[PDB]
Amino acid sequence: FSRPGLPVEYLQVPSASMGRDIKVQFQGGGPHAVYLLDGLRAQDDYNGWDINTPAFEEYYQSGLSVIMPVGGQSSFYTDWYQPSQSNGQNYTYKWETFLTREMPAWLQANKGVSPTGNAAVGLSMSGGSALILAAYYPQQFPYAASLSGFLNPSEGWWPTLIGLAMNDSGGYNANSMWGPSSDPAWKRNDPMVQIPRLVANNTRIWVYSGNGTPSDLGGDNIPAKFLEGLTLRTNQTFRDTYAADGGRNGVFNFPPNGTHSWPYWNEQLVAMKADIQHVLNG
Repeated sequence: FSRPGLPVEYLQVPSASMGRDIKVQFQGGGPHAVYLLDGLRAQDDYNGWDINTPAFEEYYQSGLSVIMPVGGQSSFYTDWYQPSQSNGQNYTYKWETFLTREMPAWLQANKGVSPTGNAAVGLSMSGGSALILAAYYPQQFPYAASLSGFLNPSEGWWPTLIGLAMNDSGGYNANSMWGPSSDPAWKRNDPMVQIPRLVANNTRIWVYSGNGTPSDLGGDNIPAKFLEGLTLRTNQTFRDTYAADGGRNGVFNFPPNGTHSWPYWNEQLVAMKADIQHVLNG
């Protein structure tokens, strides 16, 4: 429940690549849009942003549309190698294809939403996704925000931790997604590795990380709050590497009282609104 009178819609958008309809929550308001990507435990009824935050209310009459894709638990909003090998998934996740081709084509044709000049905003699994979308689709996403994202997924223990978190969230298999940790797909989808693309594209990036407890990150099966701490440290390394590589269009927010939780992710979504407005609409 939120503010009465919001013109929020839900849509059924066919995905040819996944052979099914993808539900999408939507609020109009302008030709450019904020894509609000969900976390590891994404449900099939509503996007976590609508469940847990007043995102639609906060961006109402902002001059921006809001797009909340629904579904894709543990998908990393990526195109997988194969159907998840364990939990009986009967198709291959193709969420990069959906977000960069199928969905923007549908929204353009039916509503006049621009496929270019948008923002991607993600958290947990989709924080990295948002930066990867900006790295490889800069005309679509000149703005990307990562809130408690896993920003060096190919490094050290990260492939192991991501595998653990995915198995704990619906029994999904990281091997089916990007292959063994040595597979090129891990580095392809590693924001840290792709920093020079973000720099050369002049992507406007907004990067947040909390720390500690409680956590909505997922990966609760990982012991000793290790994921919560490693997430922060890798985000801090990302800030430093971005600067060292010539990056000059980023904001890095690591407040010591911040948590990896919907209340802080919403606080950041509100805080970045003026930032997004100035970048996408002038």
